Amino acid sequence: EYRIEHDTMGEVRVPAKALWRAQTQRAVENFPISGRGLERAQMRALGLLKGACAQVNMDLGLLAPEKAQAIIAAAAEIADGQHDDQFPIDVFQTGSGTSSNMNTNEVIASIAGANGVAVHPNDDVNMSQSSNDTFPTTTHIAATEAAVSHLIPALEILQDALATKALEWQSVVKSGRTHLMDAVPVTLGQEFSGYARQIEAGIERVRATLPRLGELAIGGTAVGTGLNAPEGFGVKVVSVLVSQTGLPQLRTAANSFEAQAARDGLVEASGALRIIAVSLTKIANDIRWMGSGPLTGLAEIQLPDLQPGSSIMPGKVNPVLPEAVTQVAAQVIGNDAAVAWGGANGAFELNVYIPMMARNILESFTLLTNVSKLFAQRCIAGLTANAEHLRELAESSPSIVTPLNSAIGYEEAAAVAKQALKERKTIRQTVIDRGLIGNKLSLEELDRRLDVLAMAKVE
Amino acid sequence: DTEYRIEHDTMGEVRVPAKALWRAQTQRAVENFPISGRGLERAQMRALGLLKGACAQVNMDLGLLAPEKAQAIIAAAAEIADGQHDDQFPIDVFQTGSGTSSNMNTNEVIASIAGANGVAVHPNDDVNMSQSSNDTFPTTTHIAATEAAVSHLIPALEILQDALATKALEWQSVVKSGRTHLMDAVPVTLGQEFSGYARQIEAGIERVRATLPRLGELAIGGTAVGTGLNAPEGFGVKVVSVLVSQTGLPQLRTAANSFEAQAARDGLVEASGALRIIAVSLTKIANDIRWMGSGPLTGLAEIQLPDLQPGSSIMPGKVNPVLPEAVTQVAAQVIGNDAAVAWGGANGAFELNVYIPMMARNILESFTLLTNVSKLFAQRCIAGLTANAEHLRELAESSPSIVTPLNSAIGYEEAAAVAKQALKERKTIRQTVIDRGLIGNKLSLEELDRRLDVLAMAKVE
Amino acid sequence: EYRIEHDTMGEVRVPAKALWRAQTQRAVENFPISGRGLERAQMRALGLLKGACAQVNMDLGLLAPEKAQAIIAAAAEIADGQHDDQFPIDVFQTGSGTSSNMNTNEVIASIAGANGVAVHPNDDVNMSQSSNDTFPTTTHIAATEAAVSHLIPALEILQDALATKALEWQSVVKSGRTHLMDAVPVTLGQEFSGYARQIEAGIERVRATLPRLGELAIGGTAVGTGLNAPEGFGVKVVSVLVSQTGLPQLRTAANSFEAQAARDGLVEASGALRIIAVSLTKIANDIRWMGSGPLTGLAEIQLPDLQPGSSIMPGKVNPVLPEAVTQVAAQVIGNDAAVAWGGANGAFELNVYIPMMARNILESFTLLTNVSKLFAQRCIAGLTANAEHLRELAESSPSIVTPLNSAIGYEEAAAVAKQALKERKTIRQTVIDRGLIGNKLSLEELDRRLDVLAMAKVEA
Amino acid sequence: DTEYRIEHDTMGEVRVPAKALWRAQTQRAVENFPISGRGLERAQMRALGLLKGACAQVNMDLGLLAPEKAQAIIAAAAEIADGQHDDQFPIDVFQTGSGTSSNMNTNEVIASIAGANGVAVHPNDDVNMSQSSNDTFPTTTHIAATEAAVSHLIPALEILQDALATKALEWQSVVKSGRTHLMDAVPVTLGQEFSGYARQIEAGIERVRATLPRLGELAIGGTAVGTGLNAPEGFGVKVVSVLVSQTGLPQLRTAANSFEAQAARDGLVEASGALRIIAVSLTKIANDIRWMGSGPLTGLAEIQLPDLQPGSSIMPGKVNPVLPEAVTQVAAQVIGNDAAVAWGGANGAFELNVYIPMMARNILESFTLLTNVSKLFAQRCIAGLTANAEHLRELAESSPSIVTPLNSAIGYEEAAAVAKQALKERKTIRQTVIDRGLIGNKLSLEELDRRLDVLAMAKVE
Repeated sequence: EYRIEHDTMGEVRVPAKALWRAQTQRAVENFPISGRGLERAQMRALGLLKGACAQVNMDLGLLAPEKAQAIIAAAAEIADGQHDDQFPIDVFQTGSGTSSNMNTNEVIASIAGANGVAVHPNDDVNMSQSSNDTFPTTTHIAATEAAVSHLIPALEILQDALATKALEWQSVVKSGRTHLMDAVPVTLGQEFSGYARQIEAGIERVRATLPRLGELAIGGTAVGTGLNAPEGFGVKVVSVLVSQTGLPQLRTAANSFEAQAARDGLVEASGALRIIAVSLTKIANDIRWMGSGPLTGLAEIQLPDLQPGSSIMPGKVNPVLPEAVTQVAAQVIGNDAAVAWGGANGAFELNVYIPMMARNILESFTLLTNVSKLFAQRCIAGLTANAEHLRELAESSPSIVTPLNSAIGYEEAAAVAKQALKERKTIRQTVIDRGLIGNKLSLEELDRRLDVLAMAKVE
Repeated sequence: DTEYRIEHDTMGEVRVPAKALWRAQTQRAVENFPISGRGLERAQMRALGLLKGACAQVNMDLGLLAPEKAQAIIAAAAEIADGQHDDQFPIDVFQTGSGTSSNMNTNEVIASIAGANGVAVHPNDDVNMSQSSNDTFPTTTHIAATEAAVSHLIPALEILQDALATKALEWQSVVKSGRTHLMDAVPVTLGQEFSGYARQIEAGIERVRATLPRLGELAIGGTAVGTGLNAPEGFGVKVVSVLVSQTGLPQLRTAANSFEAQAARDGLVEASGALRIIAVSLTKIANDIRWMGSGPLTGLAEIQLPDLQPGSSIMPGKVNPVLPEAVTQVAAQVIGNDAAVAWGGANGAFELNVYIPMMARNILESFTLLTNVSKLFAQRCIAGLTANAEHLRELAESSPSIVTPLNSAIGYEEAAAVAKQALKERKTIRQTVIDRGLIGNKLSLEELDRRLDVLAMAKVE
Repeated sequence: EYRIEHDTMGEVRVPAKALWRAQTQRAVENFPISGRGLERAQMRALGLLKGACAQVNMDLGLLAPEKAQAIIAAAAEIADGQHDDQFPIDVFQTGSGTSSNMNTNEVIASIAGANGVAVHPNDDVNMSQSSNDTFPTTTHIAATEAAVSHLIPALEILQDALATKALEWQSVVKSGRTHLMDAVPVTLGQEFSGYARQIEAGIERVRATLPRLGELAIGGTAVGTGLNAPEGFGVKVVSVLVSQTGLPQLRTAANSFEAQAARDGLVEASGALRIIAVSLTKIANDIRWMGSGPLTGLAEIQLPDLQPGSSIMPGKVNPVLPEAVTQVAAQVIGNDAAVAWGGANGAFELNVYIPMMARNILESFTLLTNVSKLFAQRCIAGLTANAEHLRELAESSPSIVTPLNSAIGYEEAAAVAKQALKERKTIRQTVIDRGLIGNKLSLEELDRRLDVLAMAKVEA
Repeated sequence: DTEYRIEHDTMGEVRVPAKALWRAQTQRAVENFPISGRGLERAQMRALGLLKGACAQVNMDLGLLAPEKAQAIIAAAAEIADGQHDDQFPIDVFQTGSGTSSNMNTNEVIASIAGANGVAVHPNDDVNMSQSSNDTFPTTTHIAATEAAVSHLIPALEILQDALATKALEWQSVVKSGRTHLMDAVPVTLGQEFSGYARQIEAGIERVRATLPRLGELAIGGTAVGTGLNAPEGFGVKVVSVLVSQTGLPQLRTAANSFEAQAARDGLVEASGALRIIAVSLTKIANDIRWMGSGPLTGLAEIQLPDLQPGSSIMPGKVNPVLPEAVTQVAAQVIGNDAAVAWGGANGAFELNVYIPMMARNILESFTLLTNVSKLFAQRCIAGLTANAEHLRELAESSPSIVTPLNSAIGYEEAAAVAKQALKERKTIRQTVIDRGLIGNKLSLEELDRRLDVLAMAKVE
């Protein structure tokens, strides 16, 4: 069954039980493109913002209290997730988010009406607002919340897991590799201190975006001038948003025209996630190479078994968490290109790529948050080192000749390494065989310098 | 709900939701990869069902799989292919990069369906007989992508090409000013411009078709590493024959090289690259159309787009080019998806590229978005455009560059002085040519008028 | 003619007058790929770093003063650009920069030898060093210098030019446009204040990368452990570098393994340039659209003529500086993808994409620096506004009905706007014709609300 | 030198360096675009010279340009095409996006050369007769790109394909352990892996060839906006005939649609996309090769790469895989260049895409990098690889996954227990099968040894 609703273009048949109205239904028919709509966090921010705007409009005497309280109560239901099935509009809608803004206005109107209070979706629920400031405001609320409350705490869990291994393995000597070739000794702990620093720097990179990611366009209305909103509307709404979210990073935009003509802060936020994707690729690739084998690979560490590896090769177990991490990183890199493409292509007073940009930046936050915690807890925490094998690798590298450079010179040290490899002799015995024990190098000094744990220079 | 049953695999016991048709390995993957909250698409589960039925058919034909087991597997696989069990595939896209988990998801659900019908089949020994995830999962990916290209995207692009070509003919004499660098140029017709858009989409179809010889290559039969170990001789060729008969897609074929087909996913990178060009073309077409529709009074106002919904929650009565916005946002998504596909494609190792589920998600999404938005763009926007022909002819006549056909008579430098003086003095080109004393042995008044006619200047063919 | 030099792989024929030696010549033959090598700024940083390392090795008593002074003098010649033609190696060399490191070591050895001092390219000129810490150090020196001393000052020039127009045009009313459609009034000044903020925020974005862009790997030697360098070598060398460059943004890396296993700071710096490319695309596109015409476009502003526009259409002039800007932005976006691709693909103790990453990040700094200044000085500064045309456009938008929403309601205001367009009437006359003057809207209030300059709500 | 002479264009007089062969408009562009400090490449100036000569030839054939003038332009254009005047093209890549400046650069230098030979020709009226920048500059870009693809890149890829295919044959029986997910898998041969690499390069050639029908499309004849205004009937067809005769490239053709050919550069996006796939393939090949050469003692040590230079300024005697490093860095550059090309390609407006010089720079660079590094990779790395065959056969025999052929005899789950017990007790698969009491009616000792032979397991025949 259907019922008739109307907008300024005419009457529209709407499913009888739906809480949306005419403009949402038009958008259902105009944009059946991906079949996916707003995320939970986006509908939360829309509900939060519509409640805050009604509160301020009531505070200022522009909106009657009976109407404002009914809107506040309905918006709270939306923010809480009680009506997510009432937001059927595709991501790939009009690029201002007008349709999803009106979706929220219409659903609020229907909830309020069922409670005996008539509010107009435009005149009341959208009072003092445009899609052009509210929709990017909800996007930046959701992204700031994702960065502060979800991603950074997940990166902290991962940094801690890596740093714990850096400490546990501080004296687990192994052969360094550069260009994939035998190098001088390092410890596993040293390598994991590098990974931990990459994640720590990732947190610094996300934090550096927050002063502009947290900028909200609310109050600029149609074009940035604030037309049809009272003086200070944006400042007053942001104050309510900070109180409701506990996110002091939210703020009014430095320039109200920049905040609507562009979404540069979303490009910036995505760029930090892109670096984290780059860092995680290196960490996860190293960890699965360390776990490669057990007999045809490096066999440096053992990853926790998480599931049977193979439908055909029995007993084989694969590095599935590194695979999830590196695939997530690839997705973040692609999403980042989509965000930047949208960001560059604003025109005059409005960038109309907001729903697409919002989808991609919020997804990148979600993927990185979730996979970083899983990587920490289901992979890093349970790694074990094959320390005996690692020392054997360290002692087998021909590059352990390197600390002899100051005693015999680079060219002779190179001759030592090549002869040792050719004759399948040790560095120590080749140094002796080449007659190098003498005024420039004693046996005692040779053995001191070839000690691989000392050569790793553990701090 | 807290109701569970205990299933097991070679790794141990797992609690599984009591009503779920999946079993231990799927449940492990549910707990290992809660990353995006989104799993396989309908088309991926369709291809998994189709492939598992085809493998059972061939194993049975060869006498390797008992007919009673084969019947139960074929019937269960058909239910999956038909979409009766999509809620039984809970595994994230961001799973192990071979698709082992979704392969085992299919094997386990088939075993549960067959068991409910009174036939015991083993998910590994029977449902996965002669198979690996490493050949079956990219096979289902290339089936789904080939089907998307041939049966969905190309028909949608044909609809859009036809709508653009129809306007190219309808508007073949609707003269307007060309614009180059956004500046007044010489006359064109709207129809000429739309013939260009139509060619871009026609070329886009050519680009998709050019990918099909390699997009349609399937790894099936190569099993674990490409050698076909534990598969019967010619198993993959026989399975592809079933797949071709079942899908009606002659583009499906065994891979030229069985190692290339598992060590790499270069065919998906190739297919994505064609979609990327289409995104590039659509961006130009959609941008031109919304600029031509800009206004009503402060823009170019060359054409009118069909109204599709109220434009604005605050500015009353305003209507916006929402379909060009959907197109250009889809194009941005395809560009990003394409970068993700190429990133995964480059990073295979030895016998297997383990980025398949991510690559699959992105290529299939790009196919879906372009298919759906191209049809909407054609039918809800292009088909109903109207032209503001009087305004367009005035624009054509107003460009100072209509002096251009006089180059051979008065020379480039004098023609430039004509154009600059006409604009400064707010005079027509014709009157400025007269005022500068250029009418004479080199240029008659009748010749001037012939050369300045803007419709003739568009050289409509 | 040729002479023989040797390395640990054997003897190599080297052009007789070349200052490089065996390992540089091998690299000439191994990597003829792009035909382009290190940039001036990269050879400057190599010379600076080799001089600083010799200074510290001498300070610590590890390198004899006669050798150290000869290396310092030779390295200064290289830093000053006296020997750029002695660096023939392709960008697309071994990904540690080993070849360019040895190029610098060999050229220094030859210069010192011609001055009568023998120094060994490995034992002396490379003392306490690896390619794996020195080459990324020189890259981060060059990139930090580019950010601080070249790009930020150029962006400040552009921000100032945009802000000056924001003030000059503070009250030049026009029609806003959203979705390319007629919107409510703005001023040209307000739009240019938005552009100025984008560039100001771009400077903030570059500044934010400096704490990690300025991290130097020097001292970590082969793998990050500092093997074969004295205690505190990196700290001592960075101190010399800071004193020599005046760039206290340069600093020792927080973690010596991160600083060699990855080049994440270059990815970060490129990402800031990518945002600036995104911002400049919007600014330049708006400016060329506002200049479009003269008679078939928006014709809001006049760009300074810079050159004849057209070889065929006579007297036509085109927005060439916006075109240069938007093409530079495209290049930065592509370079940025190359940098990130290299950044992700390190292995164990070393990322071996450094020469390629260095090329792309330094190019993006150069292009953005140079085009930002040209954009400011050859385009923005000389823009003129077509103020009467702009005022007419402001008055022509049907959306000037918007301030009546609180008096007549959204739905009636929409009917007013649609009827005004259909009948080719003003909003004011349509309001009157629809009988809306009354207890909800007086004629005086209608005229107060339809004032388009007041509707733009110019501040300050 | 500070001496100047006066030249002029339609904007006024310009001081030009006294000895420069360029004139007023080139000098303006020198001052307008000091951005990268790099200008056109050799191949771009060659194509400009070729095209200007062809246009003068056709204008002479049609009686539109006097033979003495046409001959002098043809001679000057040939001097430019052959490289005698490359220092007379000082304009930046990042110029006006139609290439107007480089077009006028060519027109002005030709006029000066002709004048020094005693023949007066006007840069616009004569040297640019029947032409626009908007058709000639993309025409020269597509000539250069088509030539790069056909005459340089494809032959270089054939050298690499041949090198890989030769190793596939040489190593067809060199058994080793497969690796999937980086973990021990079932046997393959090095030859099989290299047959996969060879197919990747063969497919890369197919991908480049597939772009040629549209890469070879030339805009010449469309002049300002695609209408052909101010060019004689059939001018483009006649010029293309000259270009095909002179270059020997039958792929050069008139564009299917003259508006698409100037409003967009979609064929450059398409050509770049094929190079992007080649970069993806080469990354996989080069990564595998440097991993196989990793060591000598702490890595996989499967093969030995030719020594090309000392590896390390500090670690003595170390040698590094420098050619795989060059390949993978070139691939990164191609990926980035490809993103730049697509960005420019999407952003045309109305009758002209004004990103041509930037797009030209990036596509032509990608062709050059891939051509040169593919040949070096083949000749300085692939051809000289040697295999460590004894070590490889030991790796093949060491993989616990060689239990796989026993699946049909003992079942997947019991085979898992065999592989697991073998690893725990450091015993062979064969011994573990005996120790678990599996020899009997289902599996004999002779059948076990047949199934465990690793070279037979690689299924080379």
